[PDB]
Amino acid sequence: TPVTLVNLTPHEVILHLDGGPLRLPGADVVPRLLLSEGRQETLAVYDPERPGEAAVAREVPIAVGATWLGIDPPLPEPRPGTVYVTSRVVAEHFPERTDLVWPDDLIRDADGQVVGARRLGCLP
Amino acid sequence: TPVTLVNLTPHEVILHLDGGPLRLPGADVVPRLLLSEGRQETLAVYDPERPGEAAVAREVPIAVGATWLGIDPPLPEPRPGTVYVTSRVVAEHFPERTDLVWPDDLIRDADGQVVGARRLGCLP
Repeated sequence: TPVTLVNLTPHEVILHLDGGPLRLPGADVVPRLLLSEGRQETLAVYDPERPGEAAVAREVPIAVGATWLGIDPPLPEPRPGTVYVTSRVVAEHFPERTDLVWPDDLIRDADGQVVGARRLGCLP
Repeated sequence: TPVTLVNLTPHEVILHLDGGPLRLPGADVVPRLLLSEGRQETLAVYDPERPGEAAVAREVPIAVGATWLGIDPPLPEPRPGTVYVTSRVVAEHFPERTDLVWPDDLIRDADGQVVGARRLGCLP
């Protein structure tokens, strides 16, 4: 009746729990999110050092509507009694999957590094 | 006809552009996203060091459906000829606002620090 957590992130997940820490090793892969280059446009922007002067304004690339296509190593298929630890953004893109969670309520150290998650998160 | 960019992030934005770099100073504030604690539940999880043994499984807090309420310093009102630089997540939560952009196509240094954005992004 308990589940096996499977870490699909490249980083060790440390869960800070009442019973003491629980470590999920990172996965031996480099996940790539498969984005699509949106419509490439331009935006004229004042130089902050020359706020009034349109003459020296810059033309700034603006990518309208960068879209998601999937993930480069695909998600494993569901397996009874398995829960997959991924990112929130990956979970948000597969709302139909109730077996996806992400680390949440993070603990950072003095150098700003995550050293623990106090809980998991999931969609409604 | 050019726009003033206003940085609503706490960090300097460096735009890496064909005409040379463009720096937007960070804003003098600490933005807080106003989340709501979702429904707090529990999930029994095997100890990875004891994969078969339900006896020593852990009960892991799982927050179901953490929801957005807004932002702690509210967004400025729209102003003709002003474009606001925020995060993608903030932009995604205000789809009706066409004056919100985020830094995109980031350049990292050897220590992994963002040292430039090659473009801006915005919603459809």
